[PDB]
Amino acid sequence: GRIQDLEKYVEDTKIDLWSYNAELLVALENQHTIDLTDSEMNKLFEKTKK
Amino acid sequence: SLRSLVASSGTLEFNNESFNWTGVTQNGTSSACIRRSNNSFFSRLNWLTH
Repeated sequence: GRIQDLEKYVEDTKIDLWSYNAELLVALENQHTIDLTDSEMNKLFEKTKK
Repeated sequence: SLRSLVASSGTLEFNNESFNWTGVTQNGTSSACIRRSNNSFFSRLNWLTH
């Protein structure tokens, strides 16, 4: 009952918050990495153009 | 804790069981808990008296 419910609730809240953090972390880093690799190509193109 | 444990189970399924109460009076009843203008008691508890 009561005390076990709280221990269960503490872990379930924590797991949801880390699972969210992990999903968002990869999504933010991955979008930026793809953008940074595209940027280097554009810079090289512009550098060659200049 | 009791409220929580009943609530989580989600059923009031009750099976009567035959305890051997040889030697005491069964089906005790009170005027504080009247069902149909007769003295009665909690339906699921069995008040034993002398």
